[PDB]
Parts: sequence; C-alpha cells; structure tokens
Amino acid sequence: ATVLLEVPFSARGDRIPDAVAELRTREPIRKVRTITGAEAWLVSSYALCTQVLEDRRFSMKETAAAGAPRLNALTVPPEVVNNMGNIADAGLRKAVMKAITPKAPGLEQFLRDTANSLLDNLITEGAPADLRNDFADPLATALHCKVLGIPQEDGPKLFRSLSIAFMSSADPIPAAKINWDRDIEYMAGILENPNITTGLMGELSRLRKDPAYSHVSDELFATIGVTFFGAGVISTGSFLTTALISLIQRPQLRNLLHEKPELIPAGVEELLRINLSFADGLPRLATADIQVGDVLVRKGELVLVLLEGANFDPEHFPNPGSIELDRPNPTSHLAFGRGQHFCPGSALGRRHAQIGIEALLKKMPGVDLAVPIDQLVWRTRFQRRIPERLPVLW
Ligand code: HEM
Ligand SMILES: O=C(O)c1coc2c1C(=O)CCC2
Repeated sequence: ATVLLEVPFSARGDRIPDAVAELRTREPIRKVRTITGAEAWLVSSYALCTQVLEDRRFSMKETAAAGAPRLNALTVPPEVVNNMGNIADAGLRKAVMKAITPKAPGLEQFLRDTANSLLDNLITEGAPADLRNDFADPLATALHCKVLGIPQEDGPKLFRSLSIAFMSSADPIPAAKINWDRDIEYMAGILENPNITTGLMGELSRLRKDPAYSHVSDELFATIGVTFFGAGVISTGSFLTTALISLIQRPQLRNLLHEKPELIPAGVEELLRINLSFADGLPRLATADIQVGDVLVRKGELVLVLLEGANFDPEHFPNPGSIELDRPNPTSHLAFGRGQHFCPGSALGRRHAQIGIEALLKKMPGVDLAVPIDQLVWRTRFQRRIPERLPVLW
C-alpha cells in the first residue's frame, strides 16, 4: 500500500518533475494531500487550470474560512486574504494600479542605474558573485522602495521579514505575526510622515485625508503598503533569480539576447512561461458543486491550480520546455494568473526582469554558474522556489 500523492512534488526551480506531464496526460485533475494533511484537487492541464481561474465560484477569499481544507497555514490575518477585494471595495483599485505601473517618469532610469551600480560593485569585488542576494533581491527591494515612496534605507529591514512571511507551513508561524505587526506599524507611521509624498504610500497618504475616503480604515491603508511591498519584492526577486538560471543554462539564447537586446521582452515573456517560481498550486475553495474534467468538485473542497502544469502543456505550447521567441500565443501563459485575481503588478514585474537582464548581459556578457547546478540549495516549505545563493563568475 502507499499513501495518497503529496504536494508539492519538488522544491527545485531548475527542472520540472516527470510526474507533472504524467498527471497532465492521465489525470489532469486528481486528488492529492497537502502539507497540512488536507485533501485537495490538483489541476495540471492548461484547459482545466484556466477553467478554475476564470470561474469565481472557485473562490480565493473562501480559502481563509475557519474549518476549510488548507494548502498551508495563514501568515496574515484572514481578512487580508481578500486584500484586493478590500482595496476594490474601498474605491482604491485604480489608484493602486496607477501607482505601481513601470511608466512613472524616471522609474525605468532609476532601475537601470540601480542594476548597473549593483553589477559594478560585484565586478569590483571579483568573482564569485551571488546574483540572488547581491543583485536580484536588492534590485527588487530598491524598486519597491521607489514605487512605494519610502526611504531606500528602510528596504533591507522590510525585506528581512519575507523569508518567514512567504513561508508555506503546515502550522501557524509565531515570527510571521511579530514581523507583520511591526511592518504594519511602520506603514502606519509612513502614512503620518509628512516627508512621504511620492509613490503608492504618498498617494494613499493623500487619499486618506480626502473626504471621499474618510471611512476607509487606517488598517487597510497600512495593509496595502505591507502586502504590495512583500508580494512585489518576493515575486520579482524570485522570478528574476530563477530566470537568470534559465538563461545561464541556455548559452545560445543568452548570446542571442546579448547581441540583439530588442528581443529581451520576448525572451522575458518565455522565461515567465517556463518559470517555476511558484512553489504550490494557486488555492481556491469551491463555493458550489462544479464539474472539472472527469471530477465533480464539491462545495467546500480545495482546488490547487498548478501554474507549470498549464505553462508546460504541449497542447497549448508545443515544445513546452524550449524557449522560442516567435510563438503566436506568447502572453497566454499563466505566470501572472488569470481572471479575477490576475496579478496587479504584472507590468512592473516584466519591466524589473527586462531591465535586470539587459543590464546583466551588457556588464557580464560571459556570466556563467560558478558551481555545478546541482549544488544550488533550494529553499523548502516556502511559497516560492529559490536558490539560497546563486554563485556566478564571468
Ligand atoms: C514576475 C513577478 C510576479 C509574478 C510572477 C507574480 C505572480 C502572481 C500570480 C500568479 C498571482 C495570482 C495569485 C492568484 O490568483 O491566487 C499574483 C497576484 C498578486 N500579485 Fe503578483 N507577481 C509578480 C509581481 C508582482 C508585483 C511587482 C506586485 C506588486 C508590486 C504584485 C502583487 C500581487 C498582488 C497584490 C496579488 C493578489 C491579487 C488578487 O488577489 O487579486 N505581484 N501575482
Ligand atoms: O503579505 C504577506 O505577508 C503575505 C505573505 O503570504 C501571503 C501574504 C498575503 O498578503 C496574501 C496571502 C499570502
């Protein structure tokens, strides 16, 4: 006898396990056990992943209900799981989205200048360099301080909460509450700080004093700062890191992009498609009995949408493991989700990766791993897949 198949299958972000294509072909929705001991339905084909993400009866908000089957323990208060819904209910969706676009004057030049300064510091120090801790994560942190309007020097202490805040744990995490409460106090101070007049926190601080928002709560204003810093920094730093691995392991493509940087946006869209940064399927709770493939999912059951199941589906992306810059459907991957909860930071995340890669290819055209790939240490029990260090030479 064996126990029911457990998820996740592997914390490695440099290879997709053979189980995924096997499930997708044989059982594109099938029952699994999560780290809490709950059962769930794992969806692994592009068709069924899009069906679930486009049907709001598979609810994000209801995953926070007491008693529900859980993917992992909450690391924020339950009402924060409905963060974007709360932002939309407060009439703040358009304002938040405007503040986090990469189109703000000078923002791209600030990202380029920051990437070039970090790279020059590594070149001065000499190989090996760690492109996660001393390049992709400080570039994500500096970008998000600039986008929020908060001091660059406050980035590193907010960042250090993230290796706990974005854990994927079977049990509640006492340090996540200590850091959450501290980071909320900091964002509440930022709203009262007269020096903060730009970016998303300067805009929320002005709307807070406008009569059209006088009953929006101070807890929501501070929550938007902590959640958008943390989601944006963990997601862009982790995606850039694992995209640099995929590029370093494809020297022919790396040389193509170095030679013709105008192809970097199409290369980044393929590195999104093949990215294994999300460590778990996206969770949803059924609010009705709904047929998905050969399974009748029942109200109250947990469904997990495996993004790499969709993104490596050869029925939708033929030769799925290959980066091909001339696909006819290049932005139809699920790396930013789909439907009601599609990522609000998608443009910013694409621009962070494009500028980081352009800068790295110009400054370190011979970049390569400095250790054998199997020596990278993959973080476990985390909502992203990331190597703890990414040692390179050039
Ligand atoms: C390459 C970088 C990024 C990737 C791959 C990414 C991926 C995703 C995915 C897959 C979702 C959907 C989750 C779901 O449906 O359950 C999502 C939602 C979210 N993302 Fe991103 N993200 C990125 C960058 C950003 C940035 C830069 C921000 C903010 C500055 C951001 C903030 C959020 C928020 C707040 C949500 C929740 C939306 C909702 O619930 O409606 N992300 N992201
Ligand atoms: O912002 C966090 O610290 C956070 C860390 O983990 C999550 C969040 C969310 O706000 C969304 C639910 C998952």
